[PDB]
Amino acid sequence: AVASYDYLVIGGGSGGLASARRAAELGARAAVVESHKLGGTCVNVGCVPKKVMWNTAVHSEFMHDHADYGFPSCEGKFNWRVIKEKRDAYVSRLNAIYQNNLTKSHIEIIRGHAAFTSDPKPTIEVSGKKYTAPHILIATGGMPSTPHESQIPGASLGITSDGFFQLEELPGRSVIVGAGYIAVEMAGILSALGSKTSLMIRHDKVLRSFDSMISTNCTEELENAGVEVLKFSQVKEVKKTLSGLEVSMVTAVPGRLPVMTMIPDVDCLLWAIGRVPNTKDLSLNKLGIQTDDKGHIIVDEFQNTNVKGIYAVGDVCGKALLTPVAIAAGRKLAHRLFEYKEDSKLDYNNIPTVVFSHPPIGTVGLTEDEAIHKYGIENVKTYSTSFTPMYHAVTKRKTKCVMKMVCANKEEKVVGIHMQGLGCDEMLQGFAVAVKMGATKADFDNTVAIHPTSSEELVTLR
Amino acid sequence: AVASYDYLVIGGGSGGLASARRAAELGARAAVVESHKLGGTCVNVGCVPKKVMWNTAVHSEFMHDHADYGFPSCEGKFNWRVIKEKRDAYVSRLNAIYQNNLTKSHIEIIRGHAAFTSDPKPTIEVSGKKYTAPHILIATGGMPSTPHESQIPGASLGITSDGFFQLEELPGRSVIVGAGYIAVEMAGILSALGSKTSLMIRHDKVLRSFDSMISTNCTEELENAGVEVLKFSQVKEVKKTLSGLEVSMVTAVPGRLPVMTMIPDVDCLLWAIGRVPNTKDLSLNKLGIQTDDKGHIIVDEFQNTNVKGIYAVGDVCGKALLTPVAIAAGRKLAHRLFEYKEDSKLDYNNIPTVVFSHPPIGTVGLTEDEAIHKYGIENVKTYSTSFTPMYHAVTKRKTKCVMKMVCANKEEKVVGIHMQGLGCDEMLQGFAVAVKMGATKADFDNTVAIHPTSSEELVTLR
Ligand SMILES: Cc1cc2nc3c(=O)[nH]c(=O)nc-3n(C[C@H](O)[C@H](O)[C@H](O)COP(=O)(O)OP(=O)(O)OC[C@H]3O[C@@H](n4cnc5c(N)ncnc54)[C@H](O)[C@@H]3O)c2cc1C
Ligand SMILES: Cc1cc2nc3c(=O)[nH]c(=O)nc-3n(C[C@H](O)[C@H](O)[C@H](O)COP(=O)(O)OP(=O)(O)OC[C@H]3O[C@@H](n4cnc5c(N)ncnc54)[C@H](O)[C@@H]3O)c2cc1C
Repeated sequence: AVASYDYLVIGGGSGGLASARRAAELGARAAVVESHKLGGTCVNVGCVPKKVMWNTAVHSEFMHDHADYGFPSCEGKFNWRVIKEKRDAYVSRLNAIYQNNLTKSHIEIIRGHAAFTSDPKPTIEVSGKKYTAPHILIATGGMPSTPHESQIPGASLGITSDGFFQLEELPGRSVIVGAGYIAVEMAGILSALGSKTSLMIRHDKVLRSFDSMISTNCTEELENAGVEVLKFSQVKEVKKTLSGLEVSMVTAVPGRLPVMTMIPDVDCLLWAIGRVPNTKDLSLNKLGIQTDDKGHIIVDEFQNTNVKGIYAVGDVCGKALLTPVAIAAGRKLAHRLFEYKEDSKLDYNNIPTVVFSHPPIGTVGLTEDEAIHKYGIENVKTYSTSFTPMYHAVTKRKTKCVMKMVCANKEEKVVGIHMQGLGCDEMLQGFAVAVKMGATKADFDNTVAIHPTSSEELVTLR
Repeated sequence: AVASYDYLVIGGGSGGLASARRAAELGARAAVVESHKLGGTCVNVGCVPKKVMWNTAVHSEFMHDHADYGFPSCEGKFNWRVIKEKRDAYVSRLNAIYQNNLTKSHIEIIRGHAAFTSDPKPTIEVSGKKYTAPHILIATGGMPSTPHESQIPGASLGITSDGFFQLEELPGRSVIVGAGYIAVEMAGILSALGSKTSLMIRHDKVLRSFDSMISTNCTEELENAGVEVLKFSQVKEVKKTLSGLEVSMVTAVPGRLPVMTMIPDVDCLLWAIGRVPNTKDLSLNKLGIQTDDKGHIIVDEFQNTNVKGIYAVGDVCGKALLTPVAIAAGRKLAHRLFEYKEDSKLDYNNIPTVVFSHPPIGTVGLTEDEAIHKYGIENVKTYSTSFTPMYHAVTKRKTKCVMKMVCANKEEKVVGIHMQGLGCDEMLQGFAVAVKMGATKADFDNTVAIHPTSSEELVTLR
């Protein structure tokens, strides 16, 4: 037998939950399939527990300042287990909330692993039972990438961000491999909490896809905080030693000769080199659903797959791997399908990003280089500043704030904002609304400053 | 003899410095008169040292959380003198910078107290020497209000915010009188740093000119933090006692009878009841320059006084008593006068405000009640939320975040944003740019969220 629904959602993570909830508001008869824990990567091994750990790291960094601010010196060893237990409890509270959200919406929860069948009419099977709908959303997310043994023997001795959230103790010595935001965030947390930490990157700077100013500044701030940034460096092999691991590294700096270095006594080797979509076991071939060579589901601007009645959103499609993106694309899809809003879709331009470095980074819109390519060098003007936030007026430890505004054409439309500094995590959202509305430099000029803040600097550039 | 300039600025504070600097860029032959310290109230006894003290208070509040975040308990007595010395040094560094800014701009600094003369041609005298210009800006600011002895005998035994910045030790027991932002900020700082603190207010809540949600929430947060809010209470008399002061208070709660209470053993009684403009000794009458009954200089929308060639900006005019307002009005005036931009003026609508409470408050635009009066009840819709920031997921101490969006007309133009919560100090600026541009609820709807932040809540209201 086959049970029929209006909407079947494969994956109860960010995008799948949001899409199902909105569809149900519109009257859809919906079900969500989930093999593991509701909330997906973000709630269980992603955004949420990362932010708890970031808050813990931030707290610790600020307490280096406690004597400078007039208090007796707060000399203590962090106890990883204290926070791990509390973090885990918060994730459990959230799992229970998301289950209840589906129940309140009368969305059926199908527990298990879905795969498509060969029925010409798109149908899935879960635990030997079949389900069909005229609309099936694939929202299965991804997973961390790990090197192949054939390429890096011993790579399996490292962990990923998934394993980071299983750690029960602070590693004494950590080596994080990668240069993107996950690598940066993990390295910064581990180092702030007291691990002797290295960050191994293929080139000279982290975050090379971000604006050059952010890439530069973030690299400098990492080093100033005590993270050893191992530049032009790659892992060749990993071996188990009596103490932890030995990492064999090759370093090849331009203008120098290549050199092999052993890194001994590593407790935590964390691969943060990419994400792979969760599609291998879906039986996509049974319906001819199109993927790229990496396994991402191919979609159009409306989240359609190449197969009528089948859609995909979120990390499984490989574009803008963020929770709010999955959510927004999933909601827009629900209005298209169940409110018949044929133009309902997510605009993937001007999505804002925060990176929870120390201090945090915020960005929205085009890098200076992207703007130059799009508009022409003669038609781009940038404004920027660098300062030490007044928080540090009384401290011996310092962090900087850098800000860049990228403007296009005669009217100086603000096409990008890029910053790193205290408060930038909470500062960005409102500026992203302005950018999405097409604000010009004059619109920023026209807004009275709030003093004393860091944020006022973005409305007083000249 | 009389020396002639294009522009004479009386007062080297926020507005006067900014206006003189901009005028000099345009070629004006300018001079600034300053009787005390460059930077005025903000730098010396206002925004800047207040923010240092707020950062000190904030630090302390967060350290109540140190054990909850996995560290050994940071049990220490604050040392007021440590931070006072550092605060003072920062103010001195800023005094030196503002002096140098005038020197680099070739703006003459005239040290002393200016007053107008009776010369039909507007002229000032400073230390027996006369100066004239076709354009004279009055930017003399204000000072704290104190009660008259005839009304409150012993009032002179209290201090004001000026005296707060002279304190060399933490008062054991503090009573702050007032209900506006200065009173709120002082009470919150003193209490966070360990003073046994009361805040005495005439009605039931603080910040009654702010949106009702902020007034309510701010009052509750003060009480939850240990500030004793003495409602419907006024000082009748103050007397010196062997220990500190005794404050005689009358309390008259609606529905109850009036009662007299003595508050003994008060170390610091701080009057934060208002500001008075600094005009008494200017000899305004010699030129017939118009003032209100409180001594504020009357101006039009272009900062003109009633006398040709004489202008006023900033706190001396009694409207929107903020540093960025003085600065912006002063710059706009310089472009009007010296760039001949006849429409150059400051729009006093949609000026954003932060109050450095615990947690901070941000507001821009109309309160819900203001919007209802302007647009009609049928044409206003509000959206709001309340939550506990995830920072507190792991702590026993709690603070809330409240947010309100006030929308007008069919298009739901965003005419007000009001919030209190962690991060709100740095969150507001960008939203103020959006409001100034006429953002609608759809424009907020259209902006992808940044997760996990508090700020995302303002773009996900429903
Ligand atoms: C370490 C880390 C930090 C991050 N930090 C942030 C951040 O701060 N902000 C941000 O916006 N994003 C962040 N992200 C990214 C964010 O987690 C993802 O973009 C988001 O979770 C993607 O949502 P999704 O719905 O595509 O997939 P997911 O949330 O991954 O959900 C997919 C779900 O599908 C289920 N599933 C898979 N296959 C099947 C199947 N066949 N049958 C049944 N169920 C199945 C899975 O168990 C899972 O629950 C972070 C990610 C990581 C790893
Ligand atoms: C405790 C406190 C906290 C504050 N916090 C903030 C905040 O966080 N943010 C914010 O935006 N605003 C804040 N303010 C308000 C801000 O300080 C004022 O709005 C701002 O300083 C007004 O600038 P102004 O140019 O009008 O006057 P002022 O900056 O006061 O400058 C006037 C100057 O004129 C000089 N002077 C006066 N008469 C004469 C004369 N006849 N001859 C020569 N010189 C003379 C004075 O010595 C002074 O230097 C705060 C104020 C206080 C008191």
